[PDB]
Amino acid sequence: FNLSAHIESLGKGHSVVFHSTVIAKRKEDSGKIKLLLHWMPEDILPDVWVNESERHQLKTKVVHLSKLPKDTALLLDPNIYRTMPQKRLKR
Amino acid sequence: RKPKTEDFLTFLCLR
Amino acid sequence: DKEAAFDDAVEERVINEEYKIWKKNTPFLYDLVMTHALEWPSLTAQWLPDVTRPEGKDFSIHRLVLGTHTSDEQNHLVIASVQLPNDDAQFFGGFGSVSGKIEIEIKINHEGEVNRARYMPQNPCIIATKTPSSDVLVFDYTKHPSKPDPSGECNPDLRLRGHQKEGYGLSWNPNLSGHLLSASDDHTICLWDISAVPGKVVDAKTIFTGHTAVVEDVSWHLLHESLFGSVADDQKLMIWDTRSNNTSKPSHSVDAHTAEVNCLSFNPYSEFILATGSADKTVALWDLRNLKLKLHSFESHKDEIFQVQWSPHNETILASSGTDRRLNVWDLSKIGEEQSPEDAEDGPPELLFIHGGHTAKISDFSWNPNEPWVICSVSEDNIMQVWQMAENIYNDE
Amino acid sequence: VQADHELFLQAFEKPTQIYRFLRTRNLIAPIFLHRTLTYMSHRNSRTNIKRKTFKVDDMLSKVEKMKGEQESAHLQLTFTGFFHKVTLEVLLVKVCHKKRKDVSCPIRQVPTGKQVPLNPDLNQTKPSLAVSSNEFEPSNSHMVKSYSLLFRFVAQMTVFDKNRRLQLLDGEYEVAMQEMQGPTLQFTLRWTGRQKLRIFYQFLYNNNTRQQTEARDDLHCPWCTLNCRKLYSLLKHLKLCHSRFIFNYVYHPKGARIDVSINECYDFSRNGPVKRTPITHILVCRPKRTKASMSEFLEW
Ligand SMILES: [Zn+2]
Repeated sequence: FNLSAHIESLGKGHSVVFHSTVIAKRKEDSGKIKLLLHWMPEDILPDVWVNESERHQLKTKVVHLSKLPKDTALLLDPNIYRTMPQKRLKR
Repeated sequence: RKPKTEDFLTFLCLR
Repeated sequence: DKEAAFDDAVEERVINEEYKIWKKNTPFLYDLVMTHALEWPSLTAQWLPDVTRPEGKDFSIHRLVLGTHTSDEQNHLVIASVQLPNDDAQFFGGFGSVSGKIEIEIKINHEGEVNRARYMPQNPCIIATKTPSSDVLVFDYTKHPSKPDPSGECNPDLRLRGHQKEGYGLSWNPNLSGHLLSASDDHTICLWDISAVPGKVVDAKTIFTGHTAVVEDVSWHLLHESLFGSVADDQKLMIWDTRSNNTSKPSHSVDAHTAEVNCLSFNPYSEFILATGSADKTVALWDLRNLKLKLHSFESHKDEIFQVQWSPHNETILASSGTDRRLNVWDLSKIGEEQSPEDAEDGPPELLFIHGGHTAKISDFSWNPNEPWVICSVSEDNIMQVWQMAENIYNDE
Repeated sequence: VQADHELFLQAFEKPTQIYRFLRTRNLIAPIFLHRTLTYMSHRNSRTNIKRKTFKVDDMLSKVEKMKGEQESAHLQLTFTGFFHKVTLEVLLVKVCHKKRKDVSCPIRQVPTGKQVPLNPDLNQTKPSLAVSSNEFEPSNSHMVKSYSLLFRFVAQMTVFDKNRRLQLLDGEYEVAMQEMQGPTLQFTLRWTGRQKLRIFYQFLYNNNTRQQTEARDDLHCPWCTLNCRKLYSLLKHLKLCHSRFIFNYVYHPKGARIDVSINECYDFSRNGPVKRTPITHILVCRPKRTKASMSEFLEW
């Protein structure tokens, strides 16, 4: 996974494209089946509980860079944001 | 027709 | 480790690249940008309330309370003068490398770095400073020479005891002359009544022991003389009442943020609203009528926030600064406004303006009280900036 | 020849890489808001109308009402069997909020503890009980970021997210396990209480055209995909945000010919304070339309 190459192909030059995987399934006390989707690239998007019918049209998810969770969006590269200097003498 | 500017520039990065 | 040192070198380059991009776009983001390189950095910045207009001249003199942060050299409490144009103003850079536009008027010998310097609103000649030592110093600049004695001898007008450590928090009561509060890394808030108390040492009238961690900031309520708020690494916001006989417990205690709370600011237009800044990268909004609700959380800073100040001219305008090297101006009237996809891409509707002119942590900043939307902001790389965002950002037609 | 063409390619490759990298960085961590540029006014939908009538005081009533229209019990888990082709310990993973000192979010592990059947034959069944106390709290919300369940081949599943919402509802579960089709754990969980312009970019080297191109998305910046909406805005954007290049615009009623060439004039310690020679520069100074100055408090 090269961020630059990915954004340029799948991402149309501005987005990240995520792929889901079913990592769990549940059958409620009521007649309904829910699935736990895990996103790839990992550790950026949270796991989402989804209806058994909703699996399709959720196999992929295209997120615009400005829409990525900002806290976790920095994991994408060492130089998106950095604390300069990291080591502080004074407050 | 000419190559697209965006594709030229993409070529330039992926090298 | 070794990988981090490489990424820091890359970053230095990227920071300068972005800096060049900001410089080119300045005529299209601002109505005014003055950039000054101070001899030593200033950990503090505050506009004095006065403005002088020379009779046969197209500018006015404004002044600042700065300080120094040295590396094995003499520290001074500094009063700088800034010349801003009038209304019949001057015609990348436009007038790059100018002279006689920002000058040091007074420099007074100080014992170590000025962590914070603030003027007494009732008599703005009196400045209180926060030293890297235990004492809080009081200076009447008129009672001192402008040109400092090269011996370096620091003779403050008052010596305020006592904390056991240094601090940053410092606040004069705008409704009780000579009532100063200060916060310290010793978990306490001290209170002095310099107004009548006479050697040249003054002990604390009251010490508030509510916090259980380094107290970061303290501020009096701007309309009610017996109220103040304090913020600490406690993760807590505490509202205090001087009238209360119990200095170990506050009037209100709030679990304000998910990390250290570094600053607080009371709205001058409202008796109920205040805002806090935190290491959690957010600015929280509070209404004293119900502290069990965080009215709003402003999210945009990529790192710690160390300063938060309301506009003296606009009740809905708040500015925040920090270690992400940015100063964000927020508008509460835009909270919740619907946005086009293009608009929504730049950020939330409450975010009015990002000031990316600094290439280092922002130590402090101050809204000019005489010139609307003019801010002075100081970074740890010695750069001070006097700037004003383009009118069409806040005005219409 | 090919040596000169490679030098051309090399000249344009260095700034293109920088600009394409900054496209990613600034989309997450901006230098400035594009909507605030004067030549980008169209970008912002909204106006400054509310402000004159906005009263900060009235926010409490509005917020208190939103809260009024918004949303305890033990958690019991019964294990039916581990499927493959076993000792199962469950933990409560408390991921706590990061404090200034901390390098990253501190993880606190609380052991819960049992023997679960391997490939249990259904229609041959004859149980493993592991309950969880109310260790969750809306009180420690300032300390704990999120709560999660660790099953150990290992598998993890969050009980409460960041915005603190219960996502593990009552039911019959099946989770996929991992090393260090597919190993599985089966349990029962219960909470027991508009017109196309033709824009050509000609790339010049040795001040003669070496690459002729045409923008696909006409008024989008080829380097950073910014949708400038007007040719006026696109030319300012290019010239100011991509100053490593010199852009030479040539007007056409059907579009434009922009000539891209290399700008051959493009150009503290971070450890402790550093002495400097004072110097002042005035980058911008423009007369304001409406005079705002507090002239009443002005001395002579
Ligand atoms: Zn661009």
